[PDB]
Amino acid sequence: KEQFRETDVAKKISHICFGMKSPEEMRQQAHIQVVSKNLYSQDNQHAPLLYGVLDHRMGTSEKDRPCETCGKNLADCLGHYGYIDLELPCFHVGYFRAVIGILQMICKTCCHIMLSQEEKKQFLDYLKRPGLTYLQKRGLKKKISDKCRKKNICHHCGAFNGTVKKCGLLKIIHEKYKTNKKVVDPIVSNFLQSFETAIEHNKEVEPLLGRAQENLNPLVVLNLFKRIPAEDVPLLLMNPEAGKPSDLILTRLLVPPLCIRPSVVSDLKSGTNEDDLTMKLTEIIFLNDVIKKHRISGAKTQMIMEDWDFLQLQCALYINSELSGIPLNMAPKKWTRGFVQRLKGK
Amino acid sequence: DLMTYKGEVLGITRFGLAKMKESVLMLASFEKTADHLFDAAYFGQKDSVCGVSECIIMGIPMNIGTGLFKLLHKADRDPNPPKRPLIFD
Amino acid sequence: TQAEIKLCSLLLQEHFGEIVEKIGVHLIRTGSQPLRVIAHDTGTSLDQVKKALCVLVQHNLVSYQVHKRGVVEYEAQCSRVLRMLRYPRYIYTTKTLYSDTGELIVEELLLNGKLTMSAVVKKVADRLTETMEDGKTMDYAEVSNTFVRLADTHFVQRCPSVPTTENSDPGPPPPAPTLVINEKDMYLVPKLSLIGKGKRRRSSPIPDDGIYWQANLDRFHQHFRDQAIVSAVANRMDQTSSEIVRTMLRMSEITTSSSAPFTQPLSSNEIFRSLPVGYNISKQVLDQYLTLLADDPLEFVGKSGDSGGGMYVINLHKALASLATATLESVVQERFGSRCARIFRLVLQKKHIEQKQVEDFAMIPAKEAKDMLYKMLSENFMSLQEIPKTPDHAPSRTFYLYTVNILSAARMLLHRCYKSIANLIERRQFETKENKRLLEKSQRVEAIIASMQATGAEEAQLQEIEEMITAPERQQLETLKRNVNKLDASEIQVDETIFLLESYIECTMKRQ
Amino acid sequence: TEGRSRDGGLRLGEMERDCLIGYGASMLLLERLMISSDAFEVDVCGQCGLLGYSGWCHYCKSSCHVSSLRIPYACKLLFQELQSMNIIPRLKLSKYN
Amino acid sequence: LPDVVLKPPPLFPDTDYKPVPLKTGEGEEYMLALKQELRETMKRMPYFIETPEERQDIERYSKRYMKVYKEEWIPDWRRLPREMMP
Amino acid sequence: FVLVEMVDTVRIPPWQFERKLNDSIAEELNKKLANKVVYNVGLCICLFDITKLEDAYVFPGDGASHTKVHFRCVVFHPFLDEILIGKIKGCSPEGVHVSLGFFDDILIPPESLQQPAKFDEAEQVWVWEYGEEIRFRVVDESFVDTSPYTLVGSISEPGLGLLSWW
Amino acid sequence: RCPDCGSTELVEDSHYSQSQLVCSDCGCVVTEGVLTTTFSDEGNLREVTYSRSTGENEQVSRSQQRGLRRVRDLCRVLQLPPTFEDTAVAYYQQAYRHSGIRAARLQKKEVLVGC
Amino acid sequence: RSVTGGAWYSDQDFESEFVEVLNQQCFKFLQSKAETARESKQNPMIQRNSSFASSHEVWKYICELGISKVELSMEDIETILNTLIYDGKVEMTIIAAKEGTVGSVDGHMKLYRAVNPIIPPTGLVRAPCGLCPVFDDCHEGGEISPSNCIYMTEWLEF
Ligand code: SF4
Ligand SMILES: [Zn+2]
Ligand SMILES: [Zn+2]
Ligand SMILES: [Zn+2]
Repeated sequence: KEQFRETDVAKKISHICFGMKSPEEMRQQAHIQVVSKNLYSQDNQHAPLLYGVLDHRMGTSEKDRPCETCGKNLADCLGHYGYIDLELPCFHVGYFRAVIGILQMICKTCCHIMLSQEEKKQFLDYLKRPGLTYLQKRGLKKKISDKCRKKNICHHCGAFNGTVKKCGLLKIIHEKYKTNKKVVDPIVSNFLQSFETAIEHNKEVEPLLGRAQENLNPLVVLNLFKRIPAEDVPLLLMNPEAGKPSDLILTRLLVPPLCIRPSVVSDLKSGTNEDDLTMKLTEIIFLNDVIKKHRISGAKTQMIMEDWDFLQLQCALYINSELSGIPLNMAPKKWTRGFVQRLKGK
Repeated sequence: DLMTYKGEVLGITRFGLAKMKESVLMLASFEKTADHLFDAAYFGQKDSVCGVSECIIMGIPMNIGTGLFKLLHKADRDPNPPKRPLIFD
Repeated sequence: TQAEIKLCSLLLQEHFGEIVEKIGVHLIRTGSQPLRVIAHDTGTSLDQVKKALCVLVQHNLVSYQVHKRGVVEYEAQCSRVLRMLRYPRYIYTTKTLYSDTGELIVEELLLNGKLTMSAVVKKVADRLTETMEDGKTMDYAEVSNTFVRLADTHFVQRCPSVPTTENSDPGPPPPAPTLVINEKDMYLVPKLSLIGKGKRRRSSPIPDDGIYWQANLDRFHQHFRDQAIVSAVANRMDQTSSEIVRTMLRMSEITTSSSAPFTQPLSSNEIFRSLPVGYNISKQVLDQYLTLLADDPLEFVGKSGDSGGGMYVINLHKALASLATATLESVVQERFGSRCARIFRLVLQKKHIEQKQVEDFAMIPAKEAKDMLYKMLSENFMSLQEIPKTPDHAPSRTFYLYTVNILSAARMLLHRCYKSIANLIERRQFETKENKRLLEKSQRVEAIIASMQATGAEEAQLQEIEEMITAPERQQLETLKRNVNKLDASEIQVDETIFLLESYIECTMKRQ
Repeated sequence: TEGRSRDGGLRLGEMERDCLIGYGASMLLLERLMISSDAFEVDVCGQCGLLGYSGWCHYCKSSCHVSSLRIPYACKLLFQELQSMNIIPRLKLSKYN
Repeated sequence: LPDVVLKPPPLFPDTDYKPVPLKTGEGEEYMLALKQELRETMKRMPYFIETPEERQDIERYSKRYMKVYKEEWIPDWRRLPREMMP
Repeated sequence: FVLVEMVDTVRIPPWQFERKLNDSIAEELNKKLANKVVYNVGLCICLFDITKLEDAYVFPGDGASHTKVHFRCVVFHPFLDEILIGKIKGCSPEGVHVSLGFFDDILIPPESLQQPAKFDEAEQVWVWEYGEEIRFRVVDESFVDTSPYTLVGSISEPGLGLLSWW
Repeated sequence: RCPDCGSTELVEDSHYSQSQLVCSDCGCVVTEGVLTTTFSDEGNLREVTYSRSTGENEQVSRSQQRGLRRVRDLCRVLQLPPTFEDTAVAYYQQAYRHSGIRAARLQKKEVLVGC
Repeated sequence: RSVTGGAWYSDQDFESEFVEVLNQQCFKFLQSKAETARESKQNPMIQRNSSFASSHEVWKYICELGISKVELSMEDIETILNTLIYDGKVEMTIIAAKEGTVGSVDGHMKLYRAVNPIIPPTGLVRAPCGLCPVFDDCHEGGEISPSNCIYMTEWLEF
């Protein structure tokens, strides 16, 4: 007959469980995929473009037009999330330092946490102590970092690993082929000697033999994070229920409902005041589409890499529009208000 | 007594509040919201809602004051009433 | 290892049950763990934890260790859990190598983990009794001969032995017996003097105690590597050359450890005598074959010296890497195409290369090769160096060199195979579950025949078997069956591919 | 809104809430700062711990663990803003008894 | 200007490449039959922990007529720690 | 039918305080689970008994009473073998539509197993002859709230003989 | 319209700083409450125009930019109000839609600005 | 010719059909010669040698075909056969021929022979999971799932 549904339960919140979503759980959560970079239709009615930002299946911002996904009023509608697919993986500003630390905490080939088995067991025992606090967890991570950065080879692999550092703009560099004043490693000789064809087609490559090290792109670090063993996940201080380390690398973007993004149609003029976040979402869609176009048309590899970096910068600005390490020459636009700006400040 | 209940003299400064208290929301709201929130999420921290600050934030009645005790309506009731017996079993 | 954990959970749920697979998954995810925290975290009773642990350690899927204050911490062997998937291939290779008696021997060892002489010979004789009729009887003599042959071929090895508790620490017993493994008795077969015949299931003290025997899957994997290498050699150069390689590997089967970059030094003179008489060959033809295999760019074999005429050695790591590269090129060709395979092989030969160089060398015009490079880059098969002219390593001011690494691609492909097998098992189990009504229907229509099959089984009910409504439904059943069949076979085929990649992953790793 | 020029009501400064806490008027404080400022109704799935709509859970694709909860609208806005940053808040509900 | 997507990409983009037919021969069919028979043998063997039956309500004599019986194996307790005895 | 151990918190408004708590609880529960199928449970009918009735809390909100109650009520949920006797209220060509007597017209037998004269040619044919009984095959439930049913079950009629009616 | 009586006589009247719609026949309210932007937010948010949104204002070649700048400085030196500048630039942007006009010599563009 | 103009560059544009046709027909010649050598069965070493085709021989075969308007040189056919090598269907075997009909390589001569692929299509390609376009997006309970993955639908349907 009729499916019984309990309207309400007399419950009260006990605690909030913070945690990351996978870009895959992210895609599961979202209702529609945002593909239209442009906002409204060409007709004078200014109809919002379907499957794009400011669609009215995605929450609602105007009193007259209700939510299309949920049949509720502007006030009643809670809002629906959308998802945007990124053709290339992108770093996360909140998790940039985190990925740097993990890459310093695990190797690049064996990928396990890089400490002695006795050190691992001792840290596990100290972590088994009930009720570990936030400050204690930060101290634990710092202790593990200090004891891990003083070695070079993981127990599993034994591959040599140098220091990993941020170079410039959302860029991670690992000097695997360390230059030494002593005898050089055989692996270093193999790596340097194998530039035969590049030197053949470019003499200037040979002077660039040094200062040319392993840079960890978002895609390769995503692949590494996929293959992480579960055993080392607790040693990474990462609660498995909250999220797997692969979730830190962002390859999908949840666009939030129209409840957060206002569209103030200024009746005094022929325009609508719009949030900088919606503009940055439009720019992100444009960047993804133009990356697709350049991949189809076969542009320079360097041009594709610049497109990837500019996408990373766009996502960074969308997350936080106040960064001190952007592309000086590649001037974006002007000052904007990001999510952090909406959060912090008086 | 509050300032020394942990065995060490703890200030009323932001460092002190970070020390004796733990709530993620309060630490984020005090200063540097992005770093604190993202670090807390990275550590996968779970945060209770027993404190008054989050109770106001969460919109739930606080435990201090009138929100401490629970009320019970003295109605005419018979707990565990007589049971109609099944014959088939 | 998330896909590995998912596949292991599926396998353990399929093969042993639910409370066992829960404990196995918890151990895999958590590693070493004492028993009490295992029971608490899994939310299971103490007795169920005991049952899961015993049924797991009996099959050598998990082990235990002793730590400070005599605590017993249990650990899981995820690779060992994946190993049960290759049981059918082990059975097939034993059936091919030796008679079906050895096939049943290894099957019972796999299904029982470890067994004694008496237990295994009794089980094998019993299972061999029904395979035959006319009152003939199996004797323990042939079963014992086959088992000792298998053990001497190192396909069956002894369990770690229980240490003599009376010789060391007599008194308070440790929480665990703390078994130890002894190399010299892994193949020391004890004698069973008694010979008898197994009951044919009419349905109407222990001389071999303390010693248990298990399938040595390391021998199976070494033999499978042998088979793959000789198959590749036969595919490429000649059947006779592959025969020579197989003969020298067989010569080195017992003389070489399972983990060896090179084999023993073998001379062509003893190769000639060790070759079967079926291959009509001469000494000079053997020398020419061996020299040209040494000159084969695949460099499977190597001279390593001129003593004893033509002395030769094989390159285990190099051959495994070549096989892995061949498999990688095959799969990338099948999924992307022939021209992308050309690009992959081209960049394989040229370790560092620019994009226009690839276009010129592969003779692929613009807007076509570059899309393949971008795609095969995005699928994590490919890597870019980003050599800068400064050290800011930042924008359009650095060169990008294509460089493909075998190891990373092999690792990710192994992960992909794991997830694919997980998907196949999920699909087969879902299709089995959604059709369990028809499964029980077919079970009942066959039970009408089987139950009371000779006693009172009138012919006037044989025509009533199709009377049950499954007459069109059998169609569906057949489809399900073939799909099931197909899935299983496909999965088994994919399993072989894994043995390739993992082998490379195992040989490239030394574990210092 | 802000004030008289914008027909806005008065502002409960932090000190006023401090005094209210000192008195311990829990229900009065809750009513003043939630009911009289911004009241909203939300649905939470106990399984997922995530917000839901109209007694339905999209993430869990179910409606067997939904429940009603009164909330400040600012609190819901904060939850959604934190969701945008992929910092997903999972609410662990408990019975009032 | 790339064209605006009016209807999202399908749940399944059709593939130009088709899966290769599987291996054929006596060996493969023996593999399949062996695996399928192994399925039932491991189901019947006592190592297969049967799930506890539930939601059965009342008593009857017919319980004794549809009884399924199977023998129970035992592990070697000298190889097993004594802590795991039932 | 079958009893189910049902546990629920019941909210009683204050204007019924003069009555006994148990009777108001029973009335509200009857109003609350009447003609409402419960997912993976079956079609609830009416309350049978109240086993546990604990303290009646009052909340800082509505101000009414809330009591957590353990009790037992009857539901319809066959055990895949039960014999039913319903009436044919309609018959689609792909499958007849039987309705249990005044109970529910939601049990749909797909006509696929009676004597090999199986066809419903859309002029309302009960059966092809050589107050209708039922062997219930399966049960199924779903969440209808897919937009801001759910108990049908498959029904089979094999060659029972049916000497009373062909 | 009235949901019950059906009367379409809905009138807007200002309450004690509350905008709402009420039916004069049955005094029943059909819609109350209104959402308006605050000055603190209006000062931060940036207005967008149709041209820049659709991508226009970027297809302004060096010649058209020079022309509109000439129009601007010409109307400036004459000391005209901003409305005259707006109308002049609008007329210039309208005249520049012809193919024969844009493809002309500097003298043509200058006399066009003058006209 | 190396940096400007070029046989493949007509109007400074690469001739795709030229290289495709040349590769396919020279592979036809290589496989025909390999088949003739395989059916010769005279001797395994004679088999190996007669299977081989010299660069000058295949170049003359292309010239007698004369399909391409721009006459192809020795190194041009060498690069064509190298592209075939990159396809894995033929292999390169340099022999120590100090002089001969080629006479180009110092003390050696170029021999290309068609050989079978080392391994047929391995596993994971009989199942659509192998590098599926939505493999990364494939999920147990996502919008695309193996339960509703139309790749299984199609493959099992076949
Ligand atoms: S979509 Fe289907 S075929 Fe493709 S990877 Fe996922 S489960 Fe495998
Ligand atoms: Zn909504
Ligand atoms: Zn949920
Ligand atoms: Zn009215």
